[PDB]
Amino acid sequence: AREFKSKNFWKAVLAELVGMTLFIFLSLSAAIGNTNPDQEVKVSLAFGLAIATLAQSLGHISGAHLNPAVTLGMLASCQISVLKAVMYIVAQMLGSALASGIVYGNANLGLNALSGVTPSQGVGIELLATFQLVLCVIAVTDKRRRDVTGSAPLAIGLSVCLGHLAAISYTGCGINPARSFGPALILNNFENHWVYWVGPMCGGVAAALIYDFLLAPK
Amino acid sequence: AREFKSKNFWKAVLAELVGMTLFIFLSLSAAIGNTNPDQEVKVSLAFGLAIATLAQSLGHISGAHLNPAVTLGMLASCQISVLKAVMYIVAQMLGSALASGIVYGNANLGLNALSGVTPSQGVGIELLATFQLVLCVIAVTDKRRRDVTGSAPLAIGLSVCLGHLAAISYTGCGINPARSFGPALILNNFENHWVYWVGPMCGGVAAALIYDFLLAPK
Amino acid sequence: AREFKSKNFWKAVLAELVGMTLFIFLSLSAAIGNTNPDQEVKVSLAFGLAIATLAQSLGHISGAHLNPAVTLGMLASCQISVLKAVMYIVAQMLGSALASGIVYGNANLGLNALSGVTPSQGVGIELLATFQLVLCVIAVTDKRRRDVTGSAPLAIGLSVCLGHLAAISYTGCGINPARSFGPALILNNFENHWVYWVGPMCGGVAAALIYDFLLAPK
Amino acid sequence: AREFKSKNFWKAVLAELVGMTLFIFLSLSAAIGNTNPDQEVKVSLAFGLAIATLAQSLGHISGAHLNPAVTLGMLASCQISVLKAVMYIVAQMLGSALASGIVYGNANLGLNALSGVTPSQGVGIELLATFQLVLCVIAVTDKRRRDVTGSAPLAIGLSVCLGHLAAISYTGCGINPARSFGPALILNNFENHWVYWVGPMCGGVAAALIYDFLLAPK
Repeated sequence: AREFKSKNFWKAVLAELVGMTLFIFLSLSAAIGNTNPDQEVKVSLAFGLAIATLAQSLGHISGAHLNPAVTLGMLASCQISVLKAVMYIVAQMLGSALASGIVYGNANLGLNALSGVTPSQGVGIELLATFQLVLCVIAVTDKRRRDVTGSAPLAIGLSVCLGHLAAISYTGCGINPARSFGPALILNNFENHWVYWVGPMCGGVAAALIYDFLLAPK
Repeated sequence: AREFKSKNFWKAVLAELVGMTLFIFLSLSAAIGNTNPDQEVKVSLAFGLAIATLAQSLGHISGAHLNPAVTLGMLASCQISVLKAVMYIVAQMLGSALASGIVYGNANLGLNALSGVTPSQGVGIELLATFQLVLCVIAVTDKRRRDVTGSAPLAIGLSVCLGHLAAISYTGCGINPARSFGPALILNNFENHWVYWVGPMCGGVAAALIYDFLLAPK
Repeated sequence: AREFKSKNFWKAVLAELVGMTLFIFLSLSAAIGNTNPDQEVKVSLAFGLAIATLAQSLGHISGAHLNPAVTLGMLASCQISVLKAVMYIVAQMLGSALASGIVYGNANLGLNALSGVTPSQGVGIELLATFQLVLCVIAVTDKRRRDVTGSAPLAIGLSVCLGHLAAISYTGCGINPARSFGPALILNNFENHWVYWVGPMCGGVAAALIYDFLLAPK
Repeated sequence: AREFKSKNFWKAVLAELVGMTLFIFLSLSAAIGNTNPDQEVKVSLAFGLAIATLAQSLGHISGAHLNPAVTLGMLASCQISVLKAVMYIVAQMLGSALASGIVYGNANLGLNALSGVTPSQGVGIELLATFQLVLCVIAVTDKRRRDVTGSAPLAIGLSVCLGHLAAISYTGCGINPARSFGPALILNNFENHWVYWVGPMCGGVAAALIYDFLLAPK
């Protein structure tokens, strides 16, 4: 039964849309909330617990990538088809834009922005902070392992939290191109937006290649 | 042995009363503690760790719903009888009113209240923030799964924490009609109280229908 | 081989001494650190992560009670001998006094003290905040269960954290008579000290009786 | 196949280099971020979640020691060869120096420094705060156990977090000689640096001896 014609495939695409819409609605709500060094841990926790909770809730349905950089890492890791990667990323961008429009209707941590770093510094920070996330996703979901006895969704969520703690005061922490894209589109502010695509996507592919080709090869 | 006449049933109802009384006593104690943007993470953590701990302690006895919206989601998911849902919700409301009376004897995060949102905005925020909670409960307790290797009680507690991080600065975060009801009754302040019933109950039913009828169908 | 003459017994007593000394050294170091509403989450986390870590490290050797109220609950639950309970509590008091003397050599959260509550209010707060802890310990270690798939040490540590979030602004949060005793002895300040014995010990026994005689009977 | 000539050995050494570089890049980024009592929980969480995430990601490849004191404890515990300990520590020092150079290019929590304690007090604080970490690593990875049902990487990360909560306001919390070494080398400031070697290494060896020779003997 071909993937494009398969009920399970489109349920998985729907889970990604649903999960992304909730991820961005909840996280942006925390980030805009009710200045910005005070919010850093709260926001970091909100994004990380949002991913932990939605991956626990949907991961068995779609994988709960909720992140084009995770999806691209899985594609580079040959774990998903090109069709799945395209549809997941479309669903992620749509869900993020939908959530952003709800939450919103500059200023705060909703919109990723560089803070005291240049664009090329921001690209490197986003790359390393996404690299560690996609490395964790790939490693903790590696079907060869028998030693992942705790919660894989929680490990991924806490890696999202970690990426925020590291990057939020420099780039606002995107590590997720669809998460950056939603508020950019809604606010019609694409300043430095390419940083939040180039960095995370290179980091996600780099994580798949380093895990799979060097560290724990097939 | 009919449910109404069953010892295990009434032990489960008692666990819900006991667990709800402790959940609200401990969480309200943290929320009233010893202004309100400073408390947000502390309160969010207190409610989430309270649910994580009591679900770990009682979940094998009653399911540790401790939440009419979770109970209604389980009923919509056909996992509990109508009799169980009624008695659980009565036990939850009673436990919350009892705890509230102990803790108390406006002002703070004890009493859910709208803050800078309209009632219909508050209903939508409560709905989405409860939806993600009941989706997590239903998904993480789904008996078909074999992949929930970590702590299901902790996942649910962290989802409670997440719901607070998202909603607390807008609605005070109810996501739990009995949790809202206790302080409302004790303080005799039912202003906007219907928000904290309509939102969470619709969210809980919506979560059961979306999980069970669309995403991971039977 | 009689318990008093058994090598495993005295290794377990030694684990309790060692674990208690580290628990109090690390937690008091955080609590005295470098005013007190600002510290509440930090201190709450330090005590809870200290118990989570030491129970993960020693729980298979002694049970890692590290708490006379847990030990008394286990005795009321008929899971340890009277001899073990006595020696554990002596080891816990000694370890706490030793650690306190190291850390120290009023003022702060090192010494449990009532803050804006009467002694009888403090007894009830300590009782409920210990009750939920010992209920969690007993429930999560219940050998009949097969559903505790996550970390039992982490669940207990997070319950310790929860008890702090609830009680710290009222009583300083003892929920552990040996933890209260060390700084009291070192500071020679036993004001209201009986609160921190009566409350937690009644709570621990109450938790064993309610779990074992009512909720999940043998 | 001799260890020095083995592909798996050098993949493990590479994992340590990679994991250490990410651990220090991410943690130092959080610690320098964007004064120092405000940062304590954020920094404590960043270091602990960094270890939790990288140990979850790499632990099956190298053990994810990421810490000369853990490596020396494993050597004292006879779980790794002398060759492995040397190469791991070289890889850890190199990765930390590399990351430090990236992040940096006094002042803050990047560079471990004594704060209101003497060098010999700092040595004892570093020793106890490392002791509890290496005790946790050794205990939670003990292959004889069957009761470690949760996440071992998360337990170790939370122990790292705990060590920070205890030690950060006194020594900046090294508990990891390569983590101290990187910023010292990059900033060319080795003031009190021996504290951050002597304390943690003695603590790590002490943890192996106490676990293995006293508490849970072979």
